[PDB]
Amino acid sequence: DYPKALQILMEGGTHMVCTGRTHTDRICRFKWLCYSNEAEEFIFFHGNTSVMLPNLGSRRFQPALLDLSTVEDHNTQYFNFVELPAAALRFMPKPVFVPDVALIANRFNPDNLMHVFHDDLLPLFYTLRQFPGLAHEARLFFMEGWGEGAHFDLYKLLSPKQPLLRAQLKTLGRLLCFSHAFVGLSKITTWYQYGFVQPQGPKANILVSGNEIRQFARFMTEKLNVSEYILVFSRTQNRLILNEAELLLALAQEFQMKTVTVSLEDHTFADVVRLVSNASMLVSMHGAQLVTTLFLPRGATVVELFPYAVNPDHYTPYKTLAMLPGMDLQYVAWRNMMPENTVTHPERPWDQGGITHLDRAEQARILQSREVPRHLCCRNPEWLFRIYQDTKVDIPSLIQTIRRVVKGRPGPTVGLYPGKVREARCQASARLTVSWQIPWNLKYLKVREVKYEVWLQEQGENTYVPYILALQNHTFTENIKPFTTYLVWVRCIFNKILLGPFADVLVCNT
Amino acid sequence: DYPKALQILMEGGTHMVCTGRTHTDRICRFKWLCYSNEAEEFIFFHGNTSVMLPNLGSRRFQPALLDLSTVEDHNTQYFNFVELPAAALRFMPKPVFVPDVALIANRFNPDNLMHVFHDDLLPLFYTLRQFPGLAHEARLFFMEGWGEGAHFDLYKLLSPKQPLLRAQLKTLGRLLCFSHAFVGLSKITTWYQYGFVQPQGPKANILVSGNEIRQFARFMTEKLNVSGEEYILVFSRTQNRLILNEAELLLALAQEFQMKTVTVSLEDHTFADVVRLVSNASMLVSMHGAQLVTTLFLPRGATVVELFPYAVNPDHYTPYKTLAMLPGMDLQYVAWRNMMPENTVTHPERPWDQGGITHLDRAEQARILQSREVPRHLCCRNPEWLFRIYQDTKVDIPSLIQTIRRVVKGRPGPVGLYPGKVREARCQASARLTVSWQIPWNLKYLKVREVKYEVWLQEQGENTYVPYILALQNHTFTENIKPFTTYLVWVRCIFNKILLGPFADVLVCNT
Amino acid sequence: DYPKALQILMEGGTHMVCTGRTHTDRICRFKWLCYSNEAEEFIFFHGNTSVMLPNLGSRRFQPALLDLSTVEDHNTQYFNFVELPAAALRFMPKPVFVPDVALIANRFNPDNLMHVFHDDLLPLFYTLRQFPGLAHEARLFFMEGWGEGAHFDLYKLLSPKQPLLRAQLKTLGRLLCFSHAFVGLSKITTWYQYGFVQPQGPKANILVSGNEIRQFARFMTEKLNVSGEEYILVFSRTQNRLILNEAELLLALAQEFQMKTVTVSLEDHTFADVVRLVSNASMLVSMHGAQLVTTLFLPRGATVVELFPYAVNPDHYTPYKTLAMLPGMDLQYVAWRNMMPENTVTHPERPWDQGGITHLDRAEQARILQSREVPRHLCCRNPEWLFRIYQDTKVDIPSLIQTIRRVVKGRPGPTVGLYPGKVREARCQASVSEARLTVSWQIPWNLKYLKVREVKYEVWLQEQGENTYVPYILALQNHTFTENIKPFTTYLVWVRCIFNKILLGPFADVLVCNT
Amino acid sequence: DYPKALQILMEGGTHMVCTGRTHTDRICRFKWLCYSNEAEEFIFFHGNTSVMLPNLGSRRFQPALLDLSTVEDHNTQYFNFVELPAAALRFMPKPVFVPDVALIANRFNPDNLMHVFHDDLLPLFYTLRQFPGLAHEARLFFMEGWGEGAHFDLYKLLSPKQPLLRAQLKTLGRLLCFSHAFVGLSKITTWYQYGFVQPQGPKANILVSGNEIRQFARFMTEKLNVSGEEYILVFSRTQNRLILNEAELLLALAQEFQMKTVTVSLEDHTFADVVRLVSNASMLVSMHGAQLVTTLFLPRGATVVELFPYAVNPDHYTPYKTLAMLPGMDLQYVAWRNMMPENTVTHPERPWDQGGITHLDRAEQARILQSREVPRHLCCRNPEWLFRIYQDTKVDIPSLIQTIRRVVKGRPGPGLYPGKVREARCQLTVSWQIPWNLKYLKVREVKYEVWLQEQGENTYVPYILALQNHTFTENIKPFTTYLVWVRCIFNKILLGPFADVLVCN
Ligand SMILES: [Cl-]
Ligand SMILES: [Cl-]
Ligand SMILES: [Cl-]
Ligand SMILES: [Cl-]
Repeated sequence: DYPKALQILMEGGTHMVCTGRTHTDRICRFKWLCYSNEAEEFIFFHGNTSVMLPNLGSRRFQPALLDLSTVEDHNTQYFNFVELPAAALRFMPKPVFVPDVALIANRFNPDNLMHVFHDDLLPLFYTLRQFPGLAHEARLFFMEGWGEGAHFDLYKLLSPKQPLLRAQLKTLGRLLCFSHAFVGLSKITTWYQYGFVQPQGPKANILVSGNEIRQFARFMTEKLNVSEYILVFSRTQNRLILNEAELLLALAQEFQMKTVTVSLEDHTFADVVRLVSNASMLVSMHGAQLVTTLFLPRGATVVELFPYAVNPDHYTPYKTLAMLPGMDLQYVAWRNMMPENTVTHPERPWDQGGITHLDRAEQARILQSREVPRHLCCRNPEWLFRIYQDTKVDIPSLIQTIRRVVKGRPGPTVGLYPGKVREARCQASARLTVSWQIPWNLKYLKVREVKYEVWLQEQGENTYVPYILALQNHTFTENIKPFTTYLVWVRCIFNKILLGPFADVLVCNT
Repeated sequence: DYPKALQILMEGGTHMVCTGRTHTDRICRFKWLCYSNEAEEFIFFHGNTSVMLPNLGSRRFQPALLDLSTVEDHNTQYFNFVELPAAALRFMPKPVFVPDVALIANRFNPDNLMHVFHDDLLPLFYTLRQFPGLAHEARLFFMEGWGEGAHFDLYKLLSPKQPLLRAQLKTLGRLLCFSHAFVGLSKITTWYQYGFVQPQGPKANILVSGNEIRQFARFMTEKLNVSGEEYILVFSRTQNRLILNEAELLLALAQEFQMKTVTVSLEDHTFADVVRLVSNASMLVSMHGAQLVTTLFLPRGATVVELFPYAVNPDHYTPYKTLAMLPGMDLQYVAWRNMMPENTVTHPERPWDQGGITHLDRAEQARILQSREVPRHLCCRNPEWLFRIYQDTKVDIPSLIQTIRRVVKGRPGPVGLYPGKVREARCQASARLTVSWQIPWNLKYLKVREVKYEVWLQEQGENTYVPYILALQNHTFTENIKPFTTYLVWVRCIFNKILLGPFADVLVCNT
Repeated sequence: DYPKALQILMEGGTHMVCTGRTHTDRICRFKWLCYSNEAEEFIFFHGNTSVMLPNLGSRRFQPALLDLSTVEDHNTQYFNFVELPAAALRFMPKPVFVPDVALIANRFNPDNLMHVFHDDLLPLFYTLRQFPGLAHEARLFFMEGWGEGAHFDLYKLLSPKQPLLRAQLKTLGRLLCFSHAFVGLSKITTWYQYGFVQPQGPKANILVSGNEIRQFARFMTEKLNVSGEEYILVFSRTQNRLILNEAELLLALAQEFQMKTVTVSLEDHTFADVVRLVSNASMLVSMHGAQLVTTLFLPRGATVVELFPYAVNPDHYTPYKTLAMLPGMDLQYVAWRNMMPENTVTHPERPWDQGGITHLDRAEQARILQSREVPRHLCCRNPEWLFRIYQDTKVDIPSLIQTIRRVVKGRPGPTVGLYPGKVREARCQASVSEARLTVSWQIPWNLKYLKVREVKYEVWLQEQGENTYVPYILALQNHTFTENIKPFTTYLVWVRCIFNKILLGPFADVLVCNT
Repeated sequence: DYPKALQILMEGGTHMVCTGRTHTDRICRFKWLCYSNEAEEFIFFHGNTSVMLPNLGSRRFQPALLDLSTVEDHNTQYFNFVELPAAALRFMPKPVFVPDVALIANRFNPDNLMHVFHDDLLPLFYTLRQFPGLAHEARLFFMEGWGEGAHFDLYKLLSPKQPLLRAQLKTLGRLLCFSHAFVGLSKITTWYQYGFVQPQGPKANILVSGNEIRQFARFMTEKLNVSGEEYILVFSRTQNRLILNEAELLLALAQEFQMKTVTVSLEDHTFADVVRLVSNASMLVSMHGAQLVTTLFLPRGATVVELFPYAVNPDHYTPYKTLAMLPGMDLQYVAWRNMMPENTVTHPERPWDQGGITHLDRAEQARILQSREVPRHLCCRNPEWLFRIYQDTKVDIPSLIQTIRRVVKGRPGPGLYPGKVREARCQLTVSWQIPWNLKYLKVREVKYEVWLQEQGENTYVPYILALQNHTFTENIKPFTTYLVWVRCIFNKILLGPFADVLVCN
């Protein structure tokens, strides 16, 4: 009923329970959270059942309750509400109730394919799957206040319900109340930051592997109803490969493989995914189209071309993605280092990398610069000048660079850690004997190389002495002193690089 | 079906999606998470749908994926699993499937009422309410490996399903798989830390208010079927940590406050009776101890009087003080300290766990008996703390009554909203800087006693800000304002001196 | 059959299996061990079943296989045999077979009641009870070559079979063979040595308690057909070593201790009467001598008052003191010494063997009469010892009563003494700002079923490397060491339980503990 | 009856009477000795007939009352009880009574044939025969807490009653009481010590001869129902410690000693078959190992040939040498040592218990492979000893045959002391009658040793005479006192006892 709902709200109030310690990792589950289209402001109504966990009091504004976006820009990211007593509904319009459960988020830039996938789609995908029901029942509300933008068709693949924008809320009524709303997006799937504080680069601690990216890739291919060769990403407008035709022959010749071109302009996104999905190698100028890297099969190679004066190590979103553990991709960066081979466009508008709007002394400085200096966001004019350059690729130079990584023809465990060693014993005679059972999970496992690392510290000292043994039982003779206390740590190693957990330390007396 | 479930698991694998940046704030939602009773070890099975978000690789063991307990003791807190390929189920016993959705947690100390409420019940209550369904459908699994303990009846009030302990899992089969399990507990409702690293005291950043405590109190009263004549309630103890002069105190209080006085006891009353009595008490008097956690059931306006024995400094032991003084709890708190050794009775001949000291060297016993105040200390079983906390106490009535009266003038017994942003902030420079703004939107529907505006003025470049508290929506800055300069201007609304609202978008103003 | 037995022996041979590492503690079980009365020599016959365990080869003669007596005099004590092939019986007389199982021992001095009980009866009693059957079936053979002597009636109480002496063996035939013989006597029940090597005194390591003495006492009372009004019993002597003032002493004692007083005498009473009287006496007063060995018949709680004549130091002559003060005997012991020469009567004109001295140099006679204390000495019949021990004595009653009263305050007359088990499940544990070592244990298993007045625990604490132990007596099962405990050190911790200060239990396995 | 037994115990108590001065040589006869399966502890109940001889008080724990094992390892060896008043049975479970007489002992290692025979079977055999009845009536209780182990069939040959292990006691009830139990084992039949304190080797003073070993051998053959054509018997091994050239050795021996040659194997034969074969062998050839303890079954006159692998020194490992050379065993013993490294095969990759060394630091592995002789060592599983003892061996036939031939010239195959001299007279002229037992005896060489000490000095002057009468002239001084001892000697080495000293002036 409406008169039922309106009383639940009028006496009960808003109910907020959020997971996370800080605003950076917070996702809030609300009941009877309301939105004034007049005020353009979310509303928490204090009633007699009303709960606000966390209760930050005035730290709610330092800087905000929640991040609506994954992109830490100190602006679109922030969600906050404004407080009223539920009583005050009497002096206010009649609420319109949103009945179906909502996920309320912000899109940083729904015109850019990298932003769309990295910032929005992968987060939305796994944020929905954090809370039971949401995935198949939730309607997305985008409150940042952009239109559908160039890639809305992709957003629409996440819920089976039509997402709403802020513009569309204005029409629905002057006062909206969500019966059940989640607000915020996990940042767990992010790997890159666009340089708001220090210059752009990979996140310090990446918590997503290839596996979880591929599982999202599977879902997106199937929802695009789309289920050997080198694939070259073309651009028709700007940031061109001036010698496309030469490159297509050179690659075909060098790698003994068919070569296709694909274009975001000239193909449905479904076609792009169909083509990227079975490509053995993907060649592209640095740009948003390379985020389709996440659709490449295991074994494929990414070749990223950078124009004159743009240093590949300063611009590593697609490098970072390709080199994630479990992505099983190879990555090559090639840099145009020959000024004869670049075409600049200084007469263009400022937003397309033009420089005629600047002092003549700055224009000079920019044209003399052989490398774009490191910089903060956003729209740095030297970065734009260079990134909107058209490029003649030096084929011999490209092929050398690819060949340093791809020896032979390009194209096609899960990586389990061991358990603790069990029942670690030690024993003296000066001889120290240490023994242990295999880790429990090893019993049900075939692993090529299985070693045990044993650390030996004389209590008092900080010197550790490592040993890699193959057997479950070893007797230390060398450097072992009588009437001494030894601390002994032990861990199992799969295939040299998968280090398992250490068992409880052993105290051993000689 | 079983053969259905077993295939979903055998080819699909375990699916893990967790909220939170570190192991400290992580709660994980699992599908087809399994537990070997042989190995005493949770199992993640890698299949072809299997997801592990976060994927920490080897940082999963530094120190763990999750905290199972709210109590950061670096031991019971830690949840981890061991990895297999789903394939490997063929070489392994037949799974037993837990069909109903599970919440898997650890209890720090289910024998202590403070630990039970603070560490377990309030966290369980609000962790369940984080995820849709869980509250009314979830079966709790306690993996720490205690028995029911003294307060299991209270745990049982949270789910309508019988909670299971680790001992009971062993019987169910050699290999358990949860179709749907949440693991971990929010620490958001905690207000105290028991001194594992630095000495015990309140959490530095408490994120729970009286509102959220009371809403949990309502739920627990209703589940205990328990819902002119006002009274003072005195918590008695029959075993140890006695008030030697109970009868004297009951008369003194009655006389001083003109109010009936009842005693209640955890030993001599069902917990439902305790809550019935605490629920309508105008004042609650108790020696420091777990029984005082029932403070959270007191009505708005009531007073807590906490008595500390000889050599125990109230400010070193503040769990019940912290709870009573939480914003929106609307309780008053008094600490009284026994300062007179003639009024204490020590018990040094008792077992170590009841504060005895005869188990120590003779020189330590001396040191302890000579000590006039328990020195600050880390967890846990500090022998001087136990010696003093298990003292019986003759309360100096005149001293108690004076102490209460410094806080409770008259008879004991029966807002909080922040402003919005100021709107449409304008500035204008004629050197004179004029700044103006509309009231915050929510002020329109609000009656607040004192409403001020704070204006910060920063010359762009400098880190000097210059604050001003105005009453009016319009001010003109005169001296100190330089011509041909850029000023940044922040503005926020303040309710009743202490409720600081958010700052509006900065203004850039040029002179 | 005889022709059966004779073949078993003629082809089979002697069979010897003995318990013990040395001749001092050896008891041998023989089959077809033989004795030539002509040669005065035991014979081991090597046949085709014949066994000799131990096989000492030539160490059999260094000095002997076995001790026949408990008394280490290096002579009567020794048992040995001589070897022949069983074949050689053909060139030798017809064996006479002893059919019943034998115990073959030597008696050191069967004319002396102390020697009889200490050396022979208590050993025979418990040696018989070492081997199943023997007690009720064994005939004793005494090979030392004394007659019955003054106390044969007592020997006869041990087996229900008439013991045989060496004299009687000579008649039986020129060649005897025991079908089944035990040889030797346990020394386990001995508490005294008569000073063959160093001067007489208690054995250094006594392995018998009151319990095992009393159980032998019970047996001997029952075999003697003997089992407000409490009394003091005074052992009199009619011949020598007299109390000259008996009548005075009997009144003085009666008066002082408010108790009837009886006299008893080995000469004037059947041994059964002596035991009847000693068995219920609250106090036993006697001159030092063999009659005081009847001390072993006193009830729990009684007091022994031993009188020594002039110049005899009680601490030099402690067989009856040692017996009375054995654990579990629960007797009190008083020694009184005649200190006043006016109160002794010497007898220097008697034969040398009864303490006479006229057979010595006149300078030695002088030296002996001038001597105020018999100097310590070796066995046997030292002439100063005999001169003084055969003295008659007027007892100084005031002096005696003072001496008794130092021990018997109030009226004279009326645990088992169990050791604890190991402490169990001994744990230890450290802290991490200052070093604290916690040690705990469960009570010993047997404590569960036991009420003991004082129960303490002794804990020894050794820093590994040092030899310094540091002891502690605790009352509780759980202690935390703070003092002198160093961080980053290894401590060895021993723990034992103590009942009533003096019953020290076994140590548990050592704990290694790290700080 | 049960209610009879229970009263005898409840009022009477435990009764203990033991033979021996120390714990090393003690055997105890108990009545109403009890065992708590809960406490894992024997119980002495003090009643009113109760006897405890010896009463060591607190020396009962220094270190123990008794040795349960013959093997002095300071652990399995020790038997002790815990004391209660018989009264306390009221607060305790209902006793289960063992009615038949018991012998309670510990087995050191019932998986090893040498340990089984040397430590357990021979001791049990002669311990039972120390006390009348026991042999034919006793049930053995093994409290060490091993299973039956590989040789239980042999233990079962001693009593006619099924021996019990500690595991099986737990089932019988919470509280067991033996009506009649002997506890401990004679060490009198032991000849070897396995090196717990000083390195392994023969006991310094061996108190058992071949006679007593053979009498035990006869008993064990009869209980195994096993009782021109002569032969050499070679002990083969299938698993480890192999003779790599068995076939060559069997032909060489056959040809050299003109004699059939059989192989036997503990794996491929019932122990009864092994004894059947060893019992009539003229020569027994084996690698050093437990199988050679079957030496005690060889006939009088047979030869034992013990082969030691590379770097194992025969003189450091002498249990079978010691056994073979016991007086009255009438065996010949040959030790051969593999001296040639080309003729050994090591197995360092095997598990540690089969002589592997891959579990050690790399510098120890080096040290071990460089070593030409296993250094002397204490018990137990020394890794160099194991490395070498699990070697397979190609036997140098010429070298072996040389070694055997130093002792067996021709074909292989098939001790009384005197009495005292009597009536010793002196006058320096000294005379004596023959020892009594000499009258009934034919001895090849019969000499007399006379010691001559001038009273005061400690110088003795020995003389070996053939006649019963001699006159000393040399170094004899007038107006002196001489002490004269005299003993008879059979065949140079059997020294008889000395007669009573003579004083001669
Ligand atoms: Cl779902
Ligand atoms: Cl709900
Ligand atoms: Cl008997
Ligand atoms: Cl027999």
